[PDB]
Amino acid sequence: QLTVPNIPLNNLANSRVPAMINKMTVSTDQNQVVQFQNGRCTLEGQLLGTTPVSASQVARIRGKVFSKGLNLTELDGTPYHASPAPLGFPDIGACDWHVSTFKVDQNLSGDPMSRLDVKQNAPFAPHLGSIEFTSDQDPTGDQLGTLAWVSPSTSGARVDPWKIPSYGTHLAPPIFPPGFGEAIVYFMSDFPIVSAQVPCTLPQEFVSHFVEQQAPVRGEAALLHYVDPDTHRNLGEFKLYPDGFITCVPNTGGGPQNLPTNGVFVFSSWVSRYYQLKPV
Amino acid sequence: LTVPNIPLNNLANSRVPAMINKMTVSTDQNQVVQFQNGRCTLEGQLLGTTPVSASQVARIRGKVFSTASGKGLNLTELDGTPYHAFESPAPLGFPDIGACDWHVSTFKVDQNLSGDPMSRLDVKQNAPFAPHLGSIEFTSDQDPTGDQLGTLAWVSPSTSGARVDPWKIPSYGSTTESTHLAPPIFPPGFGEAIVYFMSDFPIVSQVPCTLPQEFVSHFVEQQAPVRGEAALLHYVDPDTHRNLGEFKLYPDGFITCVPNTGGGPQNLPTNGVFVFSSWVSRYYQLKPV
Ligand SMILES: CC(=O)N[C@@H]1[C@@H](O)[C@H](O[C@@H]2O[C@H](CO)[C@H](O)[C@H](O)[C@H]2O[C@@H]2O[C@@H](C)[C@@H](O)[C@@H](O)[C@@H]2O)[C@@H](CO)O[C@H]1O
Ligand SMILES: CC(=O)N[C@@H]1[C@@H](O)[C@H](O[C@@H]2O[C@H](CO)[C@H](O)[C@H](O)[C@H]2O[C@@H]2O[C@@H](C)[C@@H](O)[C@@H](O)[C@@H]2O)[C@@H](CO)O[C@H]1O
Repeated sequence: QLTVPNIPLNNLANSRVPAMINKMTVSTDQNQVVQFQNGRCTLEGQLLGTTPVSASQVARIRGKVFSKGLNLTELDGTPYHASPAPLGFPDIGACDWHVSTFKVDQNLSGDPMSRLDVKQNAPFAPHLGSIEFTSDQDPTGDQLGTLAWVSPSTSGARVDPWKIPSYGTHLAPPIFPPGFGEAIVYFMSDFPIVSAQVPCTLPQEFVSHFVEQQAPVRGEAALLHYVDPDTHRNLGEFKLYPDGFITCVPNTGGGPQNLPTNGVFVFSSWVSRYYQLKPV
Repeated sequence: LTVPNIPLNNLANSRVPAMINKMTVSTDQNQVVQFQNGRCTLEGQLLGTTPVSASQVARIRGKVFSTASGKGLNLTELDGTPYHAFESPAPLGFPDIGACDWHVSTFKVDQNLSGDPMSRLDVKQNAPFAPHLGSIEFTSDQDPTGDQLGTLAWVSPSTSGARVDPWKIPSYGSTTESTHLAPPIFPPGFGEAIVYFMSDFPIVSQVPCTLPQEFVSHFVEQQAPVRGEAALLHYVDPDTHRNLGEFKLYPDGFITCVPNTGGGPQNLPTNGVFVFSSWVSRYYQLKPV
């Protein structure tokens, strides 16, 4: 039978930035469509987009410096073959990235870190296997690192982390709010954004759970309960869809942002696509 | 009982935020370690400072304080809640790379950020380093204030010519002080050697751990009854399905093999999957690998 991880929300990682989840929310416009490329996995365990398996692959970049830019590789150094980008590549669109890297095969001295400042303008072509950067340091060779922070693409612009990059690209498809009155649940993390939290649609440990289990889909949606692990009380009903995202019906004026963050999702039963949830 | 059905190279280190790139045995196979992260019993009991998620590994959170002699952090758990000094050496996820300077990249939580949002906190493991009592001191070229959350970025020598040995752990107390350490892991005899999972990480002048992080969360998640003295695992090539070697997973939460003379698991491919085979006696005799 399908299961979801027996891990409380506050011990689950974001699948789009290296951070822990600290709350759930729904979008202000509950019809908003998203197309995240990380955190994407079907219930049967099919990875989509650039989604990697481990939380320590999320939003990291590796490549060989050319001088300047990176000729991208997979995170293990093996060749990237022109998926939208290497697995784990960040998907925070329409902003500058600031990526902290080190030289992998190097006897290191001094300060080993370089910060790569990356713009999402014309030379940003990760699908083709390269990006450009500027840096106040002097990185060379095989650089591996992690998205550290983001900032506006142009002066006065705002960063919207609900957007994805233009990779060129075999994108994971958009997610449309399904059914009637349902709102997609977004799992939020603090992250340093110059000029708001970063949303994702599955906690990272849910992605690896589905990859490991390869459970067959036996209905149109899976009803989950979000349970207090001490009193065992059901705190809310949620629907987990085969395409790999979760919805709720938010109480008017409220929603899952009002729930405690130490609850555990538990599979309850397979239900009909239009099963109508108790508002939360 | 199961272990993660995930290839080794897709598993995270439990002591630094990095992926595992190989296994090895220690050069002295009688060496005892006492890592505080990556520690969890097979029944799912976390030990030491070990957290559940790979994105909690080697992170620090606290509130900045200033005195006449400099700045520091009054530590919290990574979610900002009170630190459990009564039962742990430090907040869960706190780094356990001993006897070196740490360089930790942090940002101010709940701050409308402008300019460069990052601070690098340079931390020495000298006298004011008493994380168990709830504070550490740092120097920084930036001006961090308030609630800072961040991740160990790199490590360097404590003194000029010293050498960073990432097999060591910190001294968490200020004195005789009880710090609630996870106990040492002893090679269990009869030629068995502890298996160490290694990652690249920036060390000025690889980092081992004893469980991949996803094994820890797997054990916490299942709360599986331990039904024998050890669990026999096979390390299986996922493309050819061939058994590449036998390993033993002990209830206290570590893995051994018997390494071939001159060799060992460092000579195995790094994309295999561990698979539970059977519960066995603590003295189940392994074929060398
Ligand atoms: C008040 C003012 O003029 N501030 C300027 C900063 O906004 C500039 O930062 C840069 O801002 C652009 C957007 O217009 C873009 O976000 C750049 O990535 C960003 O530069 C980053 O942040 C800077 C503070 C530096 O740390 C730089 O190395 C980073 O790459 C800066 C830089 O142009 O000028 C200020 O005057
Ligand atoms: C002597 C040499 O070849 N290089 C020196 C660096 O090793 C020094 O860095 C500092 O080294 C001490 C060890 O005695 C300790 O590891 C400090 O943490 C380390 O400082 C870090 O690295 C420095 C290079 C700076 O980037 C500093 O901001 C970091 O915090 C430096 C110290 O200025 O002197 C070099 O000559």
